[PDB]
Amino acid sequence: GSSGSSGKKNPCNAEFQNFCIHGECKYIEHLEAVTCKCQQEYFGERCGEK
Repeated sequence: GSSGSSGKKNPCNAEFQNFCIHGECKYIEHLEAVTCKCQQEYFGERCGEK
């Protein structure tokens, strides 16, 4: 239809806030799945270890 962003909010800071310890979080829409990017120092899924 048309635009109309109604209340924008990501699960990265709603429910999965306690997931991405140290890293950039990006909720995937096309896949409806949340992920946690780990920097060079960090690794894994949550990216808690560096």
